[PDB]
Amino acid sequence: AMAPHFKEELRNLNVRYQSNATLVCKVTGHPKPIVKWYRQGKEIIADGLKYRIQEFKGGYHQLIIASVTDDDATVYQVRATNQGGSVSGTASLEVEVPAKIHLPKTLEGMGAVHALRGEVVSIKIPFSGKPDPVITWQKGQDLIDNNGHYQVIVTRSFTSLVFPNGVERKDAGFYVVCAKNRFGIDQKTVELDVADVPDPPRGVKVSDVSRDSVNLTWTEPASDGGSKITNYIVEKCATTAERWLRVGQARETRYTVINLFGKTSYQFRVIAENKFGLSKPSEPSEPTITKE
Repeated sequence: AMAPHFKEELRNLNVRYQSNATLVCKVTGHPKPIVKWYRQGKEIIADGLKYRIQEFKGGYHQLIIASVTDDDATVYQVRATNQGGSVSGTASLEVEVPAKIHLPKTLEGMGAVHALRGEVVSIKIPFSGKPDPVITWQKGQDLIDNNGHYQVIVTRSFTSLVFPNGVERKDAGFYVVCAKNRFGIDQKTVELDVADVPDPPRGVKVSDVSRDSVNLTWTEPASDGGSKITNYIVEKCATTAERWLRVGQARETRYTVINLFGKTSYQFRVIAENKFGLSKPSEPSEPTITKE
Protein backbone atom coordinates (compact mmCIF):
# COMPACT_ATOMS: atom_id res chain seq x y z
CA ALA A 1 0.00 0.00 0.00
CA MET A 2 2.20 2.86 1.33
CA ALA A 3 5.67 4.16 0.34
CA PRO A 4 8.71 4.62 2.57
CA HIS A 5 8.38 7.38 5.17
CA PHE A 6 10.48 8.36 8.22
CA LYS A 7 8.12 8.12 11.23
CA GLU A 8 11.05 9.45 13.27
CA GLU A 9 13.89 11.27 11.48
CA LEU A 10 17.66 11.37 11.93
CA ARG A 11 18.81 13.20 15.03
CA ASN A 12 21.99 15.28 14.67
CA LEU A 13 24.40 14.74 17.57
CA ASN A 14 27.34 15.76 19.74
CA VAL A 15 29.45 13.15 21.48
CA ARG A 16 32.40 13.19 23.87
CA TYR A 17 35.70 12.26 22.09
CA GLN A 18 36.07 8.49 21.45
CA SER A 19 32.66 7.86 22.81
CA ASN A 20 30.20 5.83 20.74
CA ALA A 21 27.84 7.62 18.45
CA THR A 22 24.36 6.26 17.88
CA LEU A 23 22.04 7.17 15.05
CA VAL A 24 18.51 5.78 14.84
CA CYS A 25 15.22 6.39 13.03
CA LYS A 26 11.86 4.72 12.52
CA VAL A 27 11.01 3.83 8.93
CA THR A 28 7.56 3.06 7.65
CA GLY A 29 5.96 1.81 4.46
CA HIS A 30 4.68 -1.19 2.52
CA PRO A 31 6.25 -3.34 1.56
CA LYS A 32 8.87 -2.90 4.31
CA PRO A 33 11.48 -0.47 2.98
CA ILE A 34 15.09 -1.45 2.43
CA VAL A 35 17.35 0.79 4.49
CA LYS A 36 21.01 1.65 3.98
CA TRP A 37 23.54 3.89 5.76
CA TYR A 38 26.07 6.29 4.22
CA ARG A 39 29.04 8.28 5.45
CA GLN A 40 29.78 11.30 3.25
CA GLY A 41 27.62 9.73 0.62
CA LYS A 42 29.51 6.42 0.49
CA GLU A 43 27.48 3.35 1.56
CA ILE A 44 28.60 1.93 4.86
CA ILE A 45 29.25 -1.82 4.99
CA ALA A 46 29.20 -2.73 8.69
CA ASP A 47 32.26 -4.52 9.94
CA GLY A 48 30.74 -4.81 13.39
CA LEU A 49 33.89 -3.16 14.75
CA LYS A 50 33.97 0.52 13.81
CA TYR A 51 30.43 0.39 12.48
CA ARG A 52 27.46 -1.72 13.45
CA ILE A 53 24.11 -1.56 11.65
CA GLN A 54 21.02 -2.94 13.30
CA GLU A 55 17.26 -2.81 13.12
CA PHE A 56 14.51 -3.62 15.60
CA LYS A 57 10.91 -4.88 15.34
CA GLY A 58 8.77 -1.89 14.53
CA GLY A 59 10.75 -0.53 11.59
CA TYR A 60 13.54 0.92 13.74
CA HIS A 61 16.96 1.27 12.09
CA GLN A 62 20.17 2.20 13.77
CA LEU A 63 23.80 2.95 13.05
CA ILE A 64 26.44 2.78 15.82
CA ILE A 65 29.91 4.28 15.24
CA ALA A 66 32.51 3.03 17.72
CA SER A 67 35.08 5.34 19.36
CA VAL A 68 34.15 8.51 17.54
CA THR A 69 37.23 10.51 16.64
CA ASP A 70 37.61 13.51 14.38
CA ASP A 71 37.55 11.34 11.27
CA ASP A 72 33.97 10.36 12.15
CA ALA A 73 32.69 13.82 12.78
CA THR A 74 31.10 14.29 9.38
CA VAL A 75 27.83 13.76 7.60
CA TYR A 76 25.81 10.57 7.59
CA GLN A 77 22.86 9.74 5.36
CA VAL A 78 20.13 7.14 5.79
CA ARG A 79 17.97 5.94 2.91
CA ALA A 80 14.89 3.75 2.72
CA THR A 81 13.38 2.44 -0.51
CA ASN A 82 10.60 0.10 -1.74
CA GLN A 83 8.93 -0.44 -5.13
CA GLY A 84 6.69 2.59 -4.58
CA GLY A 85 9.18 5.05 -3.18
CA SER A 86 12.45 6.18 -1.69
CA VAL A 87 13.09 8.73 1.07
CA SER A 88 16.40 9.84 2.61
CA GLY A 89 17.83 11.59 5.66
CA THR A 90 21.04 13.08 7.05
CA ALA A 91 22.75 13.66 10.37
CA SER A 92 25.86 15.42 11.56
CA LEU A 93 28.17 13.96 14.14
CA GLU A 94 30.23 16.42 16.21
CA VAL A 95 32.62 16.03 19.15
CA GLU A 96 32.08 19.05 21.40
CA VAL A 97 33.67 19.07 24.85
CA PRO A 98 34.34 22.24 26.82
CA ALA A 99 37.86 22.94 28.00
CA LYS A 100 38.69 21.73 31.51
CA ILE A 101 41.99 21.78 33.34
CA HIS A 102 42.80 18.84 35.59
CA LEU A 103 45.32 19.93 38.21
CA PRO A 104 47.10 17.07 39.97
CA LYS A 105 45.80 16.36 43.50
CA THR A 106 48.93 17.85 45.03
CA LEU A 107 47.93 21.15 43.45
CA GLU A 108 44.21 21.33 44.26
CA GLY A 109 44.52 22.45 47.85
CA MET A 110 45.36 26.16 48.15
CA GLY A 111 48.99 25.11 48.58
CA ALA A 112 51.94 26.64 46.74
CA VAL A 113 54.76 24.58 45.24
CA HIS A 114 58.08 25.20 46.96
CA ALA A 115 61.07 25.20 44.66
CA LEU A 116 64.64 25.13 45.89
CA ARG A 117 66.41 28.15 44.47
CA GLY A 118 68.46 27.08 41.48
CA GLU A 119 66.45 23.93 40.91
CA VAL A 120 64.90 23.35 37.53
CA VAL A 121 61.10 22.97 37.82
CA SER A 122 58.30 21.78 35.61
CA ILE A 123 54.73 22.44 36.53
CA LYS A 124 52.89 20.01 34.26
CA ILE A 125 49.17 20.39 33.97
CA PRO A 126 46.79 18.39 31.72
CA PHE A 127 43.52 19.55 30.20
CA SER A 128 40.56 18.18 28.31
CA GLY A 129 38.47 19.73 25.62
CA LYS A 130 37.47 19.22 22.03
CA PRO A 131 38.28 20.96 20.02
CA ASP A 132 41.67 21.01 21.80
CA PRO A 133 41.85 24.27 23.82
CA VAL A 134 44.12 27.19 23.29
CA ILE A 135 46.56 27.41 26.17
CA THR A 136 47.81 30.56 27.83
CA TRP A 137 50.15 31.18 30.79
CA GLN A 138 50.47 34.48 32.58
CA LYS A 139 52.26 35.51 35.78
CA GLY A 140 50.01 37.89 37.62
CA GLN A 141 48.65 39.98 34.77
CA ASP A 142 51.39 39.32 32.21
CA LEU A 143 51.12 36.92 29.34
CA ILE A 144 54.23 34.77 29.57
CA ASP A 145 56.09 34.01 26.38
CA ASN A 146 58.40 31.20 25.33
CA ASN A 147 61.97 32.35 25.73
CA GLY A 148 65.32 32.03 27.45
CA HIS A 149 63.72 32.42 30.85
CA TYR A 150 60.53 30.42 30.61
CA GLN A 151 59.86 27.28 28.66
CA VAL A 152 56.27 26.65 27.77
CA ILE A 153 55.02 23.37 26.47
CA VAL A 154 51.56 23.08 25.02
CA THR A 155 50.50 19.82 23.45
CA ARG A 156 46.96 18.98 22.46
CA SER A 157 46.50 17.39 25.88
CA PHE A 158 48.71 18.91 28.55
CA THR A 159 50.76 22.07 29.12
CA SER A 160 53.86 22.63 31.22
CA LEU A 161 55.49 25.76 32.62
CA VAL A 162 59.18 25.05 32.87
CA PHE A 163 62.14 26.95 34.31
CA PRO A 164 65.09 25.56 32.23
CA ASN A 165 67.73 27.52 34.07
CA GLY A 166 66.77 26.59 37.60
CA VAL A 167 64.21 28.71 39.35
CA GLU A 168 65.16 32.14 40.68
CA ARG A 169 63.85 34.19 43.60
CA LYS A 170 62.05 36.55 41.24
CA ASP A 171 60.21 33.51 39.80
CA ALA A 172 58.14 33.20 42.96
CA GLY A 173 54.55 34.19 42.25
CA PHE A 174 51.08 33.36 40.99
CA TYR A 175 50.97 31.69 37.59
CA VAL A 176 47.61 31.48 35.88
CA VAL A 177 47.14 28.73 33.31
CA CYS A 178 44.09 29.20 31.07
CA ALA A 179 42.38 26.89 28.58
CA LYS A 180 39.69 27.82 26.06
CA ASN A 181 37.46 26.47 23.27
CA ARG A 182 34.09 27.56 21.86
CA PHE A 183 32.32 25.42 24.46
CA GLY A 184 34.00 26.54 27.67
CA ILE A 185 36.89 28.20 29.46
CA ASP A 186 38.83 26.94 32.48
CA GLN A 187 41.17 29.00 34.66
CA LYS A 188 43.63 27.78 37.35
CA THR A 189 46.22 29.57 39.52
CA VAL A 190 49.28 27.61 40.62
CA GLU A 191 51.40 29.38 43.23
CA LEU A 192 55.18 28.94 43.21
CA ASP A 193 57.39 29.78 46.14
CA VAL A 194 61.15 29.98 45.81
CA ALA A 195 63.68 30.00 48.63
CA ASP A 196 66.86 28.59 50.09
CA VAL A 197 67.70 26.10 52.80
CA PRO A 198 68.38 27.94 56.09
CA ASP A 199 71.86 29.19 57.05
CA PRO A 200 73.64 27.10 59.68
CA PRO A 201 72.48 27.66 63.23
CA ARG A 202 75.28 29.10 65.35
CA GLY A 203 76.94 29.18 68.76
CA VAL A 204 76.27 25.65 70.00
CA LYS A 205 76.93 25.83 73.77
CA VAL A 206 77.18 22.83 76.11
CA SER A 207 76.06 23.06 79.74
CA ASP A 208 74.22 21.41 82.64
CA VAL A 209 76.60 18.47 82.06
CA SER A 210 76.14 15.14 83.80
CA ARG A 211 76.93 11.43 83.68
CA ASP A 212 74.64 10.61 80.74
CA SER A 213 72.88 13.85 79.75
CA VAL A 214 73.88 17.35 78.60
CA ASN A 215 72.04 20.52 77.70
CA LEU A 216 72.55 22.31 74.39
CA THR A 217 71.67 25.83 73.26
CA TRP A 218 72.44 27.81 70.09
CA THR A 219 71.06 30.73 68.11
CA GLU A 220 69.12 31.11 64.81
CA PRO A 221 71.17 31.49 61.59
CA ALA A 222 71.68 34.76 59.74
CA SER A 223 68.62 33.97 57.66
CA ASP A 224 66.34 30.98 57.10
CA GLY A 225 67.06 31.21 53.37
CA GLY A 226 63.55 32.36 52.55
CA SER A 227 61.10 30.00 54.24
CA LYS A 228 60.62 30.15 58.00
CA ILE A 229 62.66 27.63 60.02
CA THR A 230 60.50 24.80 61.26
CA ASN A 231 62.77 22.66 63.46
CA TYR A 232 66.41 22.08 64.39
CA ILE A 233 68.01 18.67 64.13
CA VAL A 234 70.57 17.72 66.78
CA GLU A 235 73.60 15.55 66.06
CA LYS A 236 76.27 14.18 68.43
CA CYS A 237 79.74 12.82 67.76
CA ALA A 238 82.13 10.90 69.99
CA THR A 239 85.47 12.73 69.52
CA THR A 240 87.01 9.30 69.88
CA ALA A 241 85.59 8.37 66.48
CA GLU A 242 84.54 10.69 63.64
CA ARG A 243 80.91 9.78 62.91
CA TRP A 244 77.93 12.07 63.65
CA LEU A 245 74.52 10.75 64.66
CA ARG A 246 70.97 12.15 64.75
CA VAL A 247 69.93 12.50 68.33
CA GLY A 248 66.71 14.45 68.22
CA GLN A 249 64.85 17.48 66.99
CA ALA A 250 63.53 20.57 68.72
CA ARG A 251 61.56 23.67 67.79
CA GLU A 252 63.46 25.74 70.32
CA THR A 253 67.04 26.93 70.00
CA ARG A 254 67.78 24.50 72.86
CA TYR A 255 67.78 20.76 73.52
CA THR A 256 68.68 18.12 76.13
CA VAL A 257 70.77 15.23 74.83
CA ILE A 258 70.64 11.97 76.70
CA ASN A 259 71.69 8.35 76.68
CA LEU A 260 75.25 9.63 76.67
CA PHE A 261 77.94 7.29 77.93
CA GLY A 262 79.65 9.17 80.72
CA LYS A 263 83.33 9.89 81.22
CA THR A 264 83.42 10.36 77.42
CA SER A 265 84.53 13.11 75.05
CA TYR A 266 81.64 14.35 72.88
CA GLN A 267 80.80 17.11 70.40
CA PHE A 268 77.46 18.42 69.21
CA ARG A 269 76.36 20.26 66.07
CA VAL A 270 72.96 21.57 65.11
CA ILE A 271 71.12 21.67 61.79
CA ALA A 272 68.51 24.24 60.84
CA GLU A 273 65.58 23.21 58.65
CA ASN A 274 62.67 24.76 56.79
CA LYS A 275 60.11 23.53 54.23
CA PHE A 276 62.85 23.76 51.57
CA GLY A 277 65.37 21.47 53.26
CA LEU A 278 68.28 21.18 55.69
CA SER A 279 71.08 23.72 56.16
CA LYS A 280 74.76 22.84 56.42
CA PRO A 281 75.74 21.78 59.94
CA SER A 282 76.77 24.43 62.50
CA GLU A 283 80.29 24.69 63.88
CA PRO A 284 80.55 21.81 66.39
CA SER A 285 80.42 22.66 70.08
CA GLU A 286 83.59 22.57 72.17
CA PRO A 287 84.42 19.01 73.13
CA THR A 288 83.27 18.15 76.62
CA ILE A 289 83.38 15.15 78.92
CA THR A 290 80.58 13.25 80.60
CA LYS A 291 80.69 12.59 84.35
CA GLU A 292 80.81 9.51 86.67
